[PDB]
Amino acid sequence: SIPLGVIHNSTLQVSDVDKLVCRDKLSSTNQLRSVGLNLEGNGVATDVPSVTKRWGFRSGVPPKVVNYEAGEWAENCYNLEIKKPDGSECLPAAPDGIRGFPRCRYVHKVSGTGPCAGDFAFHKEGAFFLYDRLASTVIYRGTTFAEGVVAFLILSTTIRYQATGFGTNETEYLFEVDNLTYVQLESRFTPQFLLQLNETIYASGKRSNTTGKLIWKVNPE
Amino acid sequence: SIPLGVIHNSTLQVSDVDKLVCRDKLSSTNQLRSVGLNLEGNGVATDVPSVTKRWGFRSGVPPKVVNYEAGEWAENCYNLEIKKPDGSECLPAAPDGIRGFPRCRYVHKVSGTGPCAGDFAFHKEGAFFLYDRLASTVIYRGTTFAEGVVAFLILSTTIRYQATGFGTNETEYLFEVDNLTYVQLESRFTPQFLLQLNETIYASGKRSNTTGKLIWKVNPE
Amino acid sequence: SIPLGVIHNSTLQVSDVDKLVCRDKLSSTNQLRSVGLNLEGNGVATDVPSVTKRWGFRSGVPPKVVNYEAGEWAENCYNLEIKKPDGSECLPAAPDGIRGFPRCRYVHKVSGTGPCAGDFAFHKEGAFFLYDRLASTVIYRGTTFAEGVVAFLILSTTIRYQATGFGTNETEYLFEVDNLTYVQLESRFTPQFLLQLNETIYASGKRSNTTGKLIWKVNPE
Amino acid sequence: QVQLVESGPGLVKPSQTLSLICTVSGGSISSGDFYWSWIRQPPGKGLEWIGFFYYSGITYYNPSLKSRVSISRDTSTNQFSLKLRSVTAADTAVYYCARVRGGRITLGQGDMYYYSGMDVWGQGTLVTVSS
Amino acid sequence: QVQLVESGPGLVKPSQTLSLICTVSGGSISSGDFYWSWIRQPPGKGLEWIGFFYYSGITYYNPSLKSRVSISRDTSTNQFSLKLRSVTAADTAVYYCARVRGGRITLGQGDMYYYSGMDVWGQGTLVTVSS
Amino acid sequence: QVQLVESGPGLVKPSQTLSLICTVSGGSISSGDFYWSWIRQPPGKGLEWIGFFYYSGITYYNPSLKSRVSISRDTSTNQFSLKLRSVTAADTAVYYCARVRGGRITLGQGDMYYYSGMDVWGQGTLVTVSS
Amino acid sequence: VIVNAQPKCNPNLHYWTTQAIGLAWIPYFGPAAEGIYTEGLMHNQDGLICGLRQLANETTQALQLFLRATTELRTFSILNRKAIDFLLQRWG
Amino acid sequence: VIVNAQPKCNPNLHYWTTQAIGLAWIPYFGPAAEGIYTEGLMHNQDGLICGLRQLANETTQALQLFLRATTELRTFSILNRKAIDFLLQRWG
Amino acid sequence: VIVNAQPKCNPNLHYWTTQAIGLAWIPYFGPAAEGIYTEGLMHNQDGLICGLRQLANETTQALQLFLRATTELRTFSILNRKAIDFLLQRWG
Amino acid sequence: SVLTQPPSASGTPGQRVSISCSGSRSNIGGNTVDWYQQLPGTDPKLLIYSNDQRPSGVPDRFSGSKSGTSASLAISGLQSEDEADYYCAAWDDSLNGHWVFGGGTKLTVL
Amino acid sequence: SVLTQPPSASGTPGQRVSISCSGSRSNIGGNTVDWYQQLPGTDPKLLIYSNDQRPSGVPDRFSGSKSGTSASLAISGLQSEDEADYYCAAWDDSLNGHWVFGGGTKLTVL
Amino acid sequence: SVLTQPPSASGTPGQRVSISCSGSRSNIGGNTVDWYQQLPGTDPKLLIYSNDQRPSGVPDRFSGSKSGTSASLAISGLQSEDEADYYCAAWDDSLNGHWVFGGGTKLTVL
Ligand SMILES: *[C@@H]1O[C@H](CO)[C@@H](O[C@@H]2O[C@H](CO)[C@@H](O[C@@H]3O[C@H](CO[C@H]4O[C@H](CO)[C@@H](O)[C@H](O)[C@@H]4O)[C@@H](O)[C@H](O[C@H]4O[C@H](CO)[C@@H](O)[C@H](O)[C@@H]4O)[C@@H]3O)[C@H](O)[C@H]2NC(C)=O)[C@H](O)[C@H]1NC(C)=O
Ligand SMILES: *[C@@H]1O[C@H](CO)[C@@H](O[C@@H]2O[C@H](CO)[C@@H](O[C@@H]3O[C@H](CO[C@H]4O[C@H](CO)[C@@H](O)[C@H](O)[C@@H]4O)[C@@H](O)[C@H](O[C@H]4O[C@H](CO)[C@@H](O)[C@H](O)[C@@H]4O)[C@@H]3O)[C@H](O)[C@H]2NC(C)=O)[C@H](O)[C@H]1NC(C)=O
Ligand SMILES: *[C@@H]1O[C@H](CO)[C@@H](O[C@@H]2O[C@H](CO)[C@@H](O[C@@H]3O[C@H](CO[C@H]4O[C@H](CO)[C@@H](O)[C@H](O)[C@@H]4O)[C@@H](O)[C@H](O[C@H]4O[C@H](CO)[C@@H](O)[C@H](O)[C@@H]4O)[C@@H]3O)[C@H](O)[C@H]2NC(C)=O)[C@H](O)[C@H]1NC(C)=O
Ligand SMILES: *[C@@H]1O[C@H](CO)[C@@H](O)[C@H](O)[C@H]1NC(C)=O
Ligand SMILES: *[C@@H]1O[C@H](CO)[C@@H](O)[C@H](O)[C@H]1NC(C)=O
Ligand SMILES: *[C@@H]1O[C@H](CO)[C@@H](O)[C@H](O)[C@H]1NC(C)=O
Ligand SMILES: *[C@@H]1O[C@H](CO)[C@@H](O)[C@H](O)[C@H]1NC(C)=O
Ligand SMILES: *[C@@H]1O[C@H](CO)[C@@H](O)[C@H](O)[C@H]1NC(C)=O
Ligand SMILES: *[C@@H]1O[C@H](CO)[C@@H](O)[C@H](O)[C@H]1NC(C)=O
Ligand SMILES: *[C@@H]1O[C@H](CO)[C@@H](O)[C@H](O)[C@H]1NC(C)=O
Ligand SMILES: *[C@@H]1O[C@H](CO)[C@@H](O)[C@H](O)[C@H]1NC(C)=O
Ligand SMILES: *[C@@H]1O[C@H](CO)[C@@H](O)[C@H](O)[C@H]1NC(C)=O
Repeated sequence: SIPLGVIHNSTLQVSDVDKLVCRDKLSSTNQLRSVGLNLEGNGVATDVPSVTKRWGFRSGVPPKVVNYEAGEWAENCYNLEIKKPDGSECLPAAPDGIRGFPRCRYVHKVSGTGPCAGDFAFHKEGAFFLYDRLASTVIYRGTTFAEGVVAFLILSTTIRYQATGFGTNETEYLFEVDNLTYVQLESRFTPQFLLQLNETIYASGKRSNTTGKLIWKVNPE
Repeated sequence: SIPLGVIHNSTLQVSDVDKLVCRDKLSSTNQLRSVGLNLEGNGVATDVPSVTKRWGFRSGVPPKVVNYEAGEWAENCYNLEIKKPDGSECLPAAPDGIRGFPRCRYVHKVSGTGPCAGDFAFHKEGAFFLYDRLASTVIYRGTTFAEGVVAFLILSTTIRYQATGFGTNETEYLFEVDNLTYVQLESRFTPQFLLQLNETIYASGKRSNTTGKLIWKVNPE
Repeated sequence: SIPLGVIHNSTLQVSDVDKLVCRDKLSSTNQLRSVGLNLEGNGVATDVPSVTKRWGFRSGVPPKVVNYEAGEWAENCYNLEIKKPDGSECLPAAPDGIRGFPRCRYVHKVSGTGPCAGDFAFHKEGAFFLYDRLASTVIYRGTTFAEGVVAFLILSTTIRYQATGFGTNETEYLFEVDNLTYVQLESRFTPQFLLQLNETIYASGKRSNTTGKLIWKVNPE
Repeated sequence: QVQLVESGPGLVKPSQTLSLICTVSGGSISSGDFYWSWIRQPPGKGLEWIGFFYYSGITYYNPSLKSRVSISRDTSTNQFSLKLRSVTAADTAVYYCARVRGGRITLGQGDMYYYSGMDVWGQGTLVTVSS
Repeated sequence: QVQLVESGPGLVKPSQTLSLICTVSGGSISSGDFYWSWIRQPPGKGLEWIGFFYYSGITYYNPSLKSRVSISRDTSTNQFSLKLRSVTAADTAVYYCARVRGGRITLGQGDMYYYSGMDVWGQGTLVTVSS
Repeated sequence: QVQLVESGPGLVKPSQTLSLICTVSGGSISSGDFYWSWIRQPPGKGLEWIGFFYYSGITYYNPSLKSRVSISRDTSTNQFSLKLRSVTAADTAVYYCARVRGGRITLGQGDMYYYSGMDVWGQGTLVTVSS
Repeated sequence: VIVNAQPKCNPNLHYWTTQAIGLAWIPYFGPAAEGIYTEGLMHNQDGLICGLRQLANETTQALQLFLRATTELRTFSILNRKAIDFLLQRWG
Repeated sequence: VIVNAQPKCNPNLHYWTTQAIGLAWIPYFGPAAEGIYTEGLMHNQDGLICGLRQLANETTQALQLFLRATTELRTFSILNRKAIDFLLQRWG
Repeated sequence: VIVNAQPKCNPNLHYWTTQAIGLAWIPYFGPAAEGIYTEGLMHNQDGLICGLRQLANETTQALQLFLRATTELRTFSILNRKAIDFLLQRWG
Repeated sequence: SVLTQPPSASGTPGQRVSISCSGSRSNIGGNTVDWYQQLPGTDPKLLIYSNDQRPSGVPDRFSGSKSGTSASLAISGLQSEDEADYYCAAWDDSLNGHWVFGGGTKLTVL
Repeated sequence: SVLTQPPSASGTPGQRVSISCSGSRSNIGGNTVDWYQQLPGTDPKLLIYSNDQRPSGVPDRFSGSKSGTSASLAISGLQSEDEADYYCAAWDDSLNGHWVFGGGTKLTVL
Repeated sequence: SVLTQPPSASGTPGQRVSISCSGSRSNIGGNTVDWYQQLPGTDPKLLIYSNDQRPSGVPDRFSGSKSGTSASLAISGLQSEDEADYYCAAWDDSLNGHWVFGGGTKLTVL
């Protein structure tokens, strides 16, 4: 029941299964491909709170994976280490055969807690979590993955964030500059804008002068 | 060397491999099936002592599995938790990819002990243990499975029992009514008949009046 | 891109992929084979120090396996239990699906230590480690394997050795006769010659007469 | 809790009927959900069961005594007794009254049985059979 | 370490301007990277903030007092003061001078703010407003 | 257990042959499966081996002494001795008799060797070479 | 043809199988695995049900030997192999 | 044909893929896995890139249901199945 | 053709392989895995044995690179892929 | 005295000891087997019931089993207070509910 | 006294107790919330800052949280020395940097 | 004195110390290396044999190794009783069975 596209002399055509197309030639399996695409390629928002809201927990639904031959580079790729409020892990560490997504400019790594009632976090729109070369229906712990889809055809830094309320609607995130230095995370800040905030604070030297961490408001101006 | 059957205009025919049958058409792989069948469908007895006697232990023989697309509902499906006489487990817990058989009216769950000299319990007639959708050459611990066979073609309650001598010829089983209430298990009692014994005892209230469990004989009449 | 050979009326021919050979007939998949070959079949030396030097450690390179239908018997097959200098294991125990190579006259089992900087020992010439029926890019601990290659076509004792410097260029090995009896291992000694040394010492009874082990020089004569 | 206390003549003559009575108190063996029995232990011997009686009127007897033993009770006195006709020298024994655990007895529709067995002993009365 | 010590008349008359001064020592609230403030606690009440002043000249005031309160300092004496015009009976309170943690204040290019908050209190001076 | 005890003149004259004898008891170095040796330690120096003898007649000598040293034994007395011809001032040393661990020696068909080495020392006899 | 020459045979079948659009197609909102099965009943029309039983009885022996000889612990390739042989025998 | 009828589409692609002779071909001497990828850029000539996005959007639904119905945790068989059906439809 | 152009070659082969009816076909009664192998010997008739050695020597390089580029840890698909390509090249 | 029991059993204090019992399918292989402990000079007490259950007051050293038409009592470290006449018993079905005791075993503590 | 606080709180020594705080998005849902402990007769001390950080000198029994426009102080086993007026506070953005305290909660140790 | 040894070695009590040895393939790289400990005023005792085996009576602090034509003695926490002249030795094959000792190392306990 899975659709396939083909490359014609004109454009990308639907590979039909009811009509046998006698102009479609396949001399070898080396003409077959599986390509990974990111959701950001269709305009989907990448800011952390706008991303985690699209993920959530379920149980009784076992995970499945498929592979890739090739795919898109991610501008924004994610890596989670989320614990339950009691300190236990939300997600199991990724299993053998899983390695992180191969190419990305910015990785958004989030350390934090929140309710995790299921076995796994599943994508709410049905998108796949993309690992090195495998797509998965679930998020695995500690592994870098892109958010996306797969098509079948016939022919770098990391930003750390802290989090609370990971599994809730009312949540909060911080951008990390230093161990005791945080700023409130806001959706108007792109990875570059956030790094500019890191340059400003780090360079001025006006960092926490107490034993605990302090959080900066960043003025909306 | 595996036989296959085909559906003809007449009946189920043998798919030959020496004669190329030019009237047998296969336009897609969606015409191919793997179907699970139960042994009870051929009149094989399902009463617990008449079932466990057909299973037994071996080592040096690794397990194998195959899958199903579809299959028969079981009237009688089994789930074992058998320990060795020293309290250790007879069988490993079922591995990833194994889930219990999907549909059954009565599950016969047995808690008990007996000799388990091998690595696994194998079927003595060569029948397969049927899990959710996988057939296996061995019984896995804690998982519900049906006893049966596979054909290839081209186109709910649980009763608990206690046991001793699980791996021996001279064995004994009990039907559980309550924690301290047991009756001797006898082959003339179908799941419904056994439940009628539970209704009689449970309702009369004449249950063990001591600290330990008592076992009822059930009069042969 | 993998070459295949075919059996012709003449000799073993190259199966071409650019020229469609219309004289090459394949009526069934039962004409396809995967055969394992040993490196000793091409004159590669089998004496332990001349073998271990061909193996070495790397990381960041995940292991892969393929199978066999058939293969060559090994005259010389190996089994390693090498620990790091600190007592930890160099290699993980072989995973499920791995069993030892099925047929061999002499197994060379080595117990010892040395540097093991990688995750796995890989073959330096790219040869595969051959297990029961699977070829692997890596050596697994405690499992007997042959050293060799695979071709695709269309149609017993154990000698124990001790070791030091396993992962170094400057290494030393001993042939074991008894718990306190060792002789220096030398490349001029074939398995039979080494066993003759065991017969001589064992029979004369002139074995270590102290609490520790003693090592015999074997005179070069 | 429930006492079962034997009483009888001590000395019984050969050929007469021996009659031993158990007095029960602290519960009611004669009318509650109990079996009770008589058991004897000849000196130097093991335990020989004589017979059972279930309060509603169900009895069982030792095959060697099926033609000789009768067990009955009076629910108005909570007493029960054992009668053995033609008592002989071989019957010298300590006779005991005994309780079968009560509330441990299932009697059903037909194809049902109990899960009962013995717990409480009386004290034992020695019966000597002699001239 | 840094002391902030309140001083004033104690008794202030209704309608005049109340003027309280804080003397600072052990550091320099008036010229280092600090905010400082005045807070008052009327007897039986909670803590009501009066106003903030950042050493470079940045101020904030309680809305109820925006038309009534002025905070200023002299970096040459390391003293600062609170002026409340038209003092009334409702203003009887213990007035405190207070320090906002220093070195905890980020002022940036525009779209930046601080991470500051309060730690050190002065002793408190009771101001009675009466005839 | 086995004693190896040195005896000799103490004072030996330059140019004569030095002859030291070891008396053995508690076992038999001279006839059992042993090597034995002579070793010397000049005052202030390390250990210099002189020569070996295997009871059956196998000898080895220090290259500097191959032309000067002879080791032999009498299995009838369980004694052995060291002879060094042309003794000189440079030969002043404590001379020791010593045992090579016995039962540690494999002599085979040709291409075989032993696994032996030293354990038991005698006491040492100082030999002074002088006029 | 395939004949179930044994003392007993159940003349019917009660089926389960894993053989619309909406959020149900998203694992997050869809049902747990016990709920992804469909079912139905069939009669032994033309002896097809009993013949199937014998097919499975013949298959068991071939299959146990087949599995014994392989390295694959989890083999789902049998139907694909049959499809390949089907075409090779005519177009090899 | 395949049409990406949604508000946004990236008109380009920056690719990575796993698609000479020497010691580099020996795992012992060759590179770690992060280094076995090749890359390049492509433009949305003839609307091909956006059409691919829609194909992946249609595929997602069919695929999630497909995977839901199977037993194979790691399924790499889809392209092989397509090759088999391709020939069977013409030469069945 | 395939030529083993190297200093040594063993001109023979001693084979093992996993290539009757009874209880032996039931895992419960049948032999342990070390006993499921058959064997035999063959001579280098027509140079076939040495040619096979070279084939394996050429294969090793192609295979190591192939495996490097995939995601499948346990790949038993090579012969099936070849069967598919065999037919596609003539009937694509 | 239908169920065969050894006439005696023995062991030292702390020794693991056991007493066998043997009948037929009408009794042991029929119903469950209970055991009683008769200390010298007194009546027997229920020691074991339903093959392996302990009556309140019976210590953990007492255990037992049933298999086929055989049964057994065991003491996991014999005490001096265990010198006793031990008996096995069950309902005898062939006699329509006859109560059967075994011969009785004299256990001696050494 | 903008941020709502209960007028009081209580518990026995060793009891886990807490004090709530409630405002709006201009304050609690804006900035972080600090807490102060005012022992009777003296000035308040910073007790908690940045929602859950302890000032040096503040014991481990003191903790807290922030969610939405609500906040909370908690004591993991109340001590008699904790009888105090507790206050929550944050910067109020709608008033352009107004410092806001809550009403103050009187915690009584029983 | 063919095998090179340092003239001395030292450390404090409890210090881990070692003594090196260096020869050729005819001796160290030939045969195994034994070590002896000569306490002041007496004969040397076998301390280590077959590279790392201890003679009965030798404590666990003594260990050693052999690699190539080099060898080493080590003491895993030096004792005052270990002040001694240490020697390495092996059979020298080039001289047809010549016994070779090293120079001797004076180990000083500080
Ligand atoms: C395949 O391609 C289609 C078509 O392009 C994509 O369709 C999107 O599907 C999602 C999920 O169903 C839709 O999301 C919904 O948005 C509603 C609000 O819409 C407005 O606001 C959003 C921004 O917040 C704008 O993007 C949008 O244009 C509107 O202005 C929400 O109210 C919905 O919430 C409810 O459903 C979700 C389901 O996950 C629940 O979690 C919520 O609790 C709640 O019940 C929902 O978020 C989206 O609007 C659709 N876009 C378009 C253009 O049609 C598929 O997502 C794509 N699939 C894959 C895998 O790539
Ligand atoms: C495929 O289809 C065939 C044909 O229908 C089935 O054949 C059965 O195979 C089993 C196993 O070999 C046979 O079982 C044997 O029964 C003997 C007694 O036979 C009588 O009593 C039984 C009931 O107990 C009746 O069902 C039967 O009709 C007779 O009246 C036993 O003595 C045998 O015991 C010996 O072999 C077993 C082997 O497992 C050992 O474990 C024992 O220790 C002992 O050595 C055995 O139990 C059965 O009789 C055959 N039936 C028929 C009709 O021929 C296949 O079983 C079926 N396979 C699968 C996987 O479905
Ligand atoms: C497929 O078939 C080919 C052709 O038969 C085989 O080719 C061999 O490949 C190995 C590895 O590259 C070569 O080994 C090299 O030998 C050099 C010395 O050569 C002389 O001495 C050896 C014995 O030591 C003799 O066998 C040889 O004939 C010469 O007389 C060494 O100096 C090389 O060392 C360097 O490279 C290795 C690479 O692993 C590093 O580890 C070292 O540190 C160092 O940098 C190396 O050992 C061998 O000479 C080639 N033989 C022939 C006949 O050409 C393939 O091995 C074979 N592949 C498989 C998988 O079967
Ligand atoms: C969603 O928000 C409401 C408040 O509007 C809250 O009561 C509810 O618990 C929240 N749900 C989750 C999962 O956070
Ligand atoms: C902030 O800038 C410094 C510049 O030296 C850099 O080292 C640090 O990693 C940057 N921090 C973050 C979170 O990017
Ligand atoms: C089978 O029964 C006999 C008694 O007839 C018994 O000796 C044997 O041990 C039993 N075997 C098993 C496995 O129980
Ligand atoms: C016995 O009947 C009761 C009726 O309430 C039921 O709850 C119980 O589960 C039944 N027991 C068994 C073993 O079926
Ligand atoms: C190789 O030998 C040299 C000496 O020639 C040595 O320094 C080096 O450490 C050795 N390398 C390894 C891995 O043993
Ligand atoms: C040495 O020979 C004996 C002969 O009895 C044999 O038992 C032993 O296994 C042999 N040792 C080795 C290492 O082969
Ligand atoms: C169980 O024993 C109690 C006394 O403890 C008694 O009241 C109750 O009736 C007994 N149960 C039965 C079924 O006789
Ligand atoms: C932090 O405190 C120290 C005194 O301990 C002071 O010297 C330093 O200037 C303060 N940092 C800032 C940024 O004011
Ligand atoms: C080993 O030592 C013992 C004395 O403890 C001796 O009797 C035996 O002969 C020695 N072995 C050899 C081979 O000399």
